[PDB]
Amino acid sequence: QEELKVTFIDVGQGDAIYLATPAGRHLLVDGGGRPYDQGDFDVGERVVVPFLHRQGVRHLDVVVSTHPDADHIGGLAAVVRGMPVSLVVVPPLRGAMLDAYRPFLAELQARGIPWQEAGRGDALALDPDLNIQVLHPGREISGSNSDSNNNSLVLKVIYRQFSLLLSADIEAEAMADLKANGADVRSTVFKVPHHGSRYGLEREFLKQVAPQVVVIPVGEKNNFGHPAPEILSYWQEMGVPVYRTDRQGAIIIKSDGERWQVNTTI
Repeated sequence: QEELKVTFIDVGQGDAIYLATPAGRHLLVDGGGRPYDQGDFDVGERVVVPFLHRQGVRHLDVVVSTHPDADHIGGLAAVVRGMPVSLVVVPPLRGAMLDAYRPFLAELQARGIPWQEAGRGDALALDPDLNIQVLHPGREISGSNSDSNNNSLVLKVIYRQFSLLLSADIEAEAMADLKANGADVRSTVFKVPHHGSRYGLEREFLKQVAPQVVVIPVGEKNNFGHPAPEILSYWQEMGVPVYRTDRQGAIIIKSDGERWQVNTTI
């Protein structure tokens, strides 16, 4: 019954979220995403794996690759090459999406690392005190299975009264679907999708999340103007503090399931 500790690693314009669970399990959600820095600097080798060593991690129980487009795998390649990984979770892979993932999945097979496709209604049993629910995407052969950002994996991490919604890169169309299907998205902490892009502004969905604080992993002087002013304005309208990795470095959230705290690096 150690506290849950979640670190949003400062990986620039990218997401990498390390969760140390109460029982002592190690979970990594993403590893920096698509290299907009042309990949010459591998954020996985240079930032993520060294971070995990500095936190004392020697193996990861679960690695989650949230995005169905394989050129978003990014630093996760370096993670599975740089330390033992017991399980990789990916979204439902279909069509050309599976195609592009095939080299990564072949490396997993060569390493003996099982992978699991996860979709709406699944859960990642890892720690008996943590409920890790997969809310999105569904598995239906539906319209635009190929709609990449909107079919990224959404996870809700629950420890008693504390919850964290890891929204990956979803946009307003996915948010409307989640709202329409009654997804239980109300959360203590909301990870804003796709670095605060304005295309994640779905007010009915965000009203239901009703977060106490939000976290934006986002890079300084990224090419997209992230986080969008419309997104920052929205959280101001709601009175919700915004934590950002570009301005504040790594963001650390700790909780015993009743009390929780957010701290920053810079």
